[PDB]
Amino acid sequence: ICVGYHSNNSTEKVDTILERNVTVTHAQDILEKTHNGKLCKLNGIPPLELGDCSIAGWLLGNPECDRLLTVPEWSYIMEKENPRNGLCYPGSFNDYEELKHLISSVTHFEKVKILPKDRWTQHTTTGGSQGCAVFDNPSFFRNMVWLTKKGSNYPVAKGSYNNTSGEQMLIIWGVHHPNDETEQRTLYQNVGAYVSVGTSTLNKRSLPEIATRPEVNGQGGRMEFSWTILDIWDTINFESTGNLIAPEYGFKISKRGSSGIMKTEGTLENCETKCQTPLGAINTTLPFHNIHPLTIGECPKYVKSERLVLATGLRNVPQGLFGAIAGFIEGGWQGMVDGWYGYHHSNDQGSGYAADKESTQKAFDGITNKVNSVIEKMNTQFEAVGKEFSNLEKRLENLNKKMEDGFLDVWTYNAELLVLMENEMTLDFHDSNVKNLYDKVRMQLRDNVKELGNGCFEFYHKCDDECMNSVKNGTYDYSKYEEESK
Amino acid sequence: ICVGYHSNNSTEKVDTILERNVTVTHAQDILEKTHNGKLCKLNGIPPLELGDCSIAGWLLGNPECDRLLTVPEWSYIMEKENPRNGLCYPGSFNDYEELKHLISSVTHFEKVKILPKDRWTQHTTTGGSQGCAVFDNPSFFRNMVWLTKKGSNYPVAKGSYNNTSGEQMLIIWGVHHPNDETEQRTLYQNVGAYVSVGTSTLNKRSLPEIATRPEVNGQGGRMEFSWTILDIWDTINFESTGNLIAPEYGFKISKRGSSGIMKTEGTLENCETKCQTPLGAINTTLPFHNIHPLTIGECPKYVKSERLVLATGLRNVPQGLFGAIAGFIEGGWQGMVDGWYGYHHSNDQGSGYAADKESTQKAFDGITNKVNSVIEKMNTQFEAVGKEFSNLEKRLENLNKKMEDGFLDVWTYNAELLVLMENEMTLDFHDSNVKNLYDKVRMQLRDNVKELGNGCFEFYHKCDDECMNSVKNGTYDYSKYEEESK
Amino acid sequence: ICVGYHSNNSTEKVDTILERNVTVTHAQDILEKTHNGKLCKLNGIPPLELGDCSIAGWLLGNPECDRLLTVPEWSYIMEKENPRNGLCYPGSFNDYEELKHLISSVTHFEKVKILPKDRWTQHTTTGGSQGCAVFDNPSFFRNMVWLTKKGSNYPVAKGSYNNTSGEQMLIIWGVHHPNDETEQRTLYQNVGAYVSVGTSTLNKRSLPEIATRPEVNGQGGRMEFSWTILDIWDTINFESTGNLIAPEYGFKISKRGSSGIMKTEGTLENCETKCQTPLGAINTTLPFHNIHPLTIGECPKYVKSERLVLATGLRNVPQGLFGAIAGFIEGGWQGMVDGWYGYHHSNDQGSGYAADKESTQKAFDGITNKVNSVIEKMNTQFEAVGKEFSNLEKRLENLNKKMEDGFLDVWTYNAELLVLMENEMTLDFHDSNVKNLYDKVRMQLRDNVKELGNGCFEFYHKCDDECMNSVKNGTYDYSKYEEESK
Ligand SMILES: CC(=O)N[C@H]1[C@H]([C@H](O)[C@H](O)CO)O[C@@](OC[C@H]2O[C@@H](O)[C@H](O)[C@@H](O)[C@H]2O)(C(=O)O)C[C@@H]1O
Ligand SMILES: CC(=O)N[C@H]1[C@H]([C@H](O)[C@H](O)CO)O[C@@](O)(C(=O)O)C[C@@H]1O
Repeated sequence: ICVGYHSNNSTEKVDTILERNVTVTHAQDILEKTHNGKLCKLNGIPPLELGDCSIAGWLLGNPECDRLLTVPEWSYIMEKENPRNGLCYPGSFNDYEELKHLISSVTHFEKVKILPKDRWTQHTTTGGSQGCAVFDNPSFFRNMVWLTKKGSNYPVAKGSYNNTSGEQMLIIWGVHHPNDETEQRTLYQNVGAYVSVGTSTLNKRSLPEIATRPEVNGQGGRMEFSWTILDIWDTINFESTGNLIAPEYGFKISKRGSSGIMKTEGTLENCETKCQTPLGAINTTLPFHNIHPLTIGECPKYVKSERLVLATGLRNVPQGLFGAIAGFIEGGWQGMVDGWYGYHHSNDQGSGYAADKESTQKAFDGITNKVNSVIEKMNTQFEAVGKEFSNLEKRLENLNKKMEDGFLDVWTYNAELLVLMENEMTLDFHDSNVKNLYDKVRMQLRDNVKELGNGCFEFYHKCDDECMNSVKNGTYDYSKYEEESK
Repeated sequence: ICVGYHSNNSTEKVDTILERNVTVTHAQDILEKTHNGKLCKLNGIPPLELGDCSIAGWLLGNPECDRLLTVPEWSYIMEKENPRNGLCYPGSFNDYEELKHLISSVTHFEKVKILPKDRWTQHTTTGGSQGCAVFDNPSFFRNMVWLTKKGSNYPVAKGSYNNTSGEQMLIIWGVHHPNDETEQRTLYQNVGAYVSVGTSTLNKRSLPEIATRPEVNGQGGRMEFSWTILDIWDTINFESTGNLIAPEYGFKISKRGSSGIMKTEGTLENCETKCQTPLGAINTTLPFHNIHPLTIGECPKYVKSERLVLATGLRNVPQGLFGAIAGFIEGGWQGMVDGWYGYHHSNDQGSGYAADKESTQKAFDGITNKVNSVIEKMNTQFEAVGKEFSNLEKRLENLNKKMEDGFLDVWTYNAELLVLMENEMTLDFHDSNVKNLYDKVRMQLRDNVKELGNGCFEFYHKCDDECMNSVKNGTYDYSKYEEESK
Repeated sequence: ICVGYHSNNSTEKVDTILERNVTVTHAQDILEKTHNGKLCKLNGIPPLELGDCSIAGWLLGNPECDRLLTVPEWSYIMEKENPRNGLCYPGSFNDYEELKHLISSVTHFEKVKILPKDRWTQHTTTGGSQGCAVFDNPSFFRNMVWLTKKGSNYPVAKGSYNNTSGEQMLIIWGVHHPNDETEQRTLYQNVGAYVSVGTSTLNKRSLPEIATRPEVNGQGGRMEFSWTILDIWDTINFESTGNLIAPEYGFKISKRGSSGIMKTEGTLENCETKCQTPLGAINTTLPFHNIHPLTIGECPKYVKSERLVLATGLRNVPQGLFGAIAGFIEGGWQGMVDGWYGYHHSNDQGSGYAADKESTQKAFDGITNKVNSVIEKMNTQFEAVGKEFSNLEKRLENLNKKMEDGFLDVWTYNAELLVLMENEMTLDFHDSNVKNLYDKVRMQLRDNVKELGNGCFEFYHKCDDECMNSVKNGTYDYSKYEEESK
């Protein structure tokens, strides 16, 4: 009777702590390495495609952004790195990032007219500019209304809206900053004009800040936009003696989470995924991927490693810690192919290989739970990785980068070793299953047979195909074949 | 002589990497799961109970916050999620969070009169409002002084204080923003009024920003409060031609650490703990708890897991890697109950179970250090977990959340596996202690006895209760009982 | 034949999760602890040497920072803790820390006369102060002009530079806050001065913020500085009806990456490191360290642990899990000193110890990869650890601290255990290599010899120095010496 272990036509390599590229009977890849290649829906809900527009361009209504389709509900937003179509009329947007973050995800998001354009009878509401040229005549942000002096009188401008819409509302307004004192008068008549907005929480009065600036889109003026959320049943009151760029529309909101803005140059083509990547979608179950850090969804703890393969089987020797495998049992049996560990008897009747399915199961059973624990215990939530920072937020942006890298180095190390260890342990586990079988036999037979020391036992008597089957059976009978020596 | 291992009436389960809910002789819970249920002192030092007041309401002296007891020294602050009693007169508070954070912990904190109310002889110092109604007449923040024009003259208001108090001082001031031009004149006479504060480090001049706003507490006006720390021996100079809401009191400070603000709806009832939780106090020593993230004190690395139990004993088989346990030694001995591993002899004199205390000690010794290392090596400092962010600090707040979650996923995984591994290792350790004893015997006896293969040895001679005791004794005598074939 | 193991008069005590102190043969170090004391260079480049000058003292031209060596490159920047000479003339610097981080690494840095001082014809260009005394006449930051009135007039000041340098150019202007209205008319002859700076991306007005404040350097006034970065073929623009402090010089700035600022009081010493410290230059390849947390560059991780003793050789007790070492083979052989494991034969010819180099190699081979994996798999990038936060950025600064500590506790724990485990495993590995050799022999000899049970075998026949050599040879011959029983 001979003790030995499965061998086979496997070429797969695992790494251990003591040795690299070790060939094993069977392994398992826990690192997803491949992506869809296309941008797709995230839980059925599509993203908001902005093409070459920017969030500011979109919400203000830059005439170049007219051609947009806005599903009242989106899961993520796709914005180019540097959109062409932003503020067509030059200027700035206040707390822009905080707004970008706020409108990460919506459910839903619907535009409503709050201060109808033609209700400004005491003022001119037609001013446009080359900056926002259409076909190509002076035009302006579709959602905003440029109040100018009527004839030669800019009366107190007054507007107000009560949020009876049922959901919080995003409202944006502007303040124009002209090139010189005369442009100021030419447009709004009186200097020392002001724009004053007011809600239960907001209080702000703006005076036009004038300065000689270069030409951006042939404009020296500047429009400084600001925004607020109008709480439900709250009212917002505008009042201006000139220089205000009032809104015509408000935006009904309705959050329920916190997604993110994906920066890509692509264009969704309708697929799916619990996880989307700036490079393509991921379809997987493995505790790790290495595609891209800035994922959006429920994602396999992105690690910085080229591969992660767990040893499940034993070292594959052709022909350890416990001596059996690639040890005193010099080699493996290509012949045995119904299990990992087994016997091979030379009887009165041929034979013959037979795997000990019982101990091969306890191994397949265990090694399975090892693979699963390594996976199933990984924690996974919904998260958007990439955020936005202004040019004067370098430190904050860096703090955030160092934080991401920090967790990247940790999850990499951790995973990279959990593979090394655990392979060194999976292997020595098999080696211990074999040398454990070599003893389940030796300790049944005892002196009824001689121990060849190559894994084989030579019987000091006769063993029919019913005695052999009894040793594997786990039930021998030493108190019988005992009297039967030499 | 028979080799075997302890078994007993244990029902406790541990998990390993290869198998779940494995029954073991003895385990150990490292995860604290239960809390005090009440809010208590933290190192003897009590918190600051705010009830339904807010930090702004408290420090400004909202008349509704009059009924407060302020132990000059606190360890943490208890603030409702949304206090009723904040700024009774509507408005805003600048850098409010940065102030909340600053006054996390004090040692001590004492109020001093810095600009006595009645020293404003050239101005009216009695203006109140329905917003801050008392009994219920127009009133105002107890700690602030509302300067209004006297008769019909608002002379230059001038006040100043030199910090001779010995410790840094928190000082708050306001600027009122009226509804219209006339309210402005009605109150402070001259328009274009200003408020200018000055120290060695502070420099600020404010002009009232006016706008038509809705009514909050029946008020259209707004008071915008700001604050500074007055360094020791430095002086602060107020100067106003109207609109100023000067302080009457300053606040002596004195930090020495950085605690936090606990957001609860409870009310301390005098107990203790090195660790308090929004849900109750924790009394423990275990490396982990799962009660609540936002703890205050020195806290067991809060993990997101339902249980963490370490295997200390061996697999409990009634009636492995090394073959002994639940292997060739088919089962355990309910009979043996003075150790983990032992013998059982059938002699000329009854018998009888006897644990090998020596090897049972080396096991109890080792397994103890495993449990301790897992615990004692956990790093633990003082930390407050929850901080505050403004409505325009969404990103910052999210960055901070993703950071906490990040470490939560790590400490969870780490602990969750350290249990799996280390149980798979604690068990195979026992199995190796047994099969190691089976050899400490077999290798003494050799051919002087036969090896039954069930764990038992059958003597090829006589072994009195002094020979048996000699095998356990570790000192046999093969060169004696040798003469007696068989 | 005896199959004991190596040893030596060593008192190196390693650590395991079961045993506190474990005197062992060979151990390794992984926690580099030593550094120059030289502030060196990073990848070849020098720091910016600053002296008792602050980064603003410098750029502004505080005339105490003449005594300086400014260099067209830097990998970081050495700055004193509390520099001596910064703003001679008291003030504020807007977005200061957001600028420091910007210029913390550059390539290059060039100052260029951009706005010659004379060509201000209409104004005075020779304002100065004893706030800023040189020898010691009145003076002023030697890069700034305090435009004041000429005659009784302050004509509108207008400055313009269309950046033609080809490099982006950081430009810094300032704004004076006179002690009171009349000093204001004294210096600038008209309140309602405003200072307007505008570019393609920046637009700012600002008005004197006069307050009655204390003296800093006997100075009541304050100067407030604010910067920007004028892009290629853009053009910044000035306009002030008073109060401007203008640049005379911008700076060419070419960046390629991040970096930090090192708060030390030393001097760079011409040399080399790849990872700096406020207390010296680390050079190593180990995965960890514990010099200083505030590192700049490619460094090993910083863990809060005293000693990282690994393990590189069996346990020690000259005269485990596998029974051999400090077990049935009672002790080790001072005598054997050409390997870890070996034989010792008493033959017809003396003898004699001989290490089994083959199995001693597989051990030296493996244990090497364990040490290397533990090291070589540590991830290491370039990083500056310490950043700067304003006094009103307490929360942000704390968020960043808790983040560093967070990763410190993790890398400490992780490393602290990886040592415990892995030592418990290195040791039991040796113990398994021995008891594995004891079987490579026993299983060759079988009954041809008796098994003394102390590690030794006694031959039931004759074994010349060619038979002994054959057992170690791995090739015995049981089918020969079989004839010579008892
Ligand atoms: C110091 C002082 O003047 N206190 C007043 C207060 C303030 O002037 C006002 O709150 C600033 O906005 O006004 C009080 O009455 C406000 C009152 O105004 C009338 O025009 C109107 O009829 C009322 O509906 C109401 O708005 C106040 O209590 O707030 C009086 C208070 O003494
Ligand atoms: C440009 C100018 O007029 N500088 C003068 C300043 C300023 O008037 C004040 O500092 C304004 O705060 O005051 C001095 O006493 C000073 O600095 O020694 C005299 C100096 O010549």
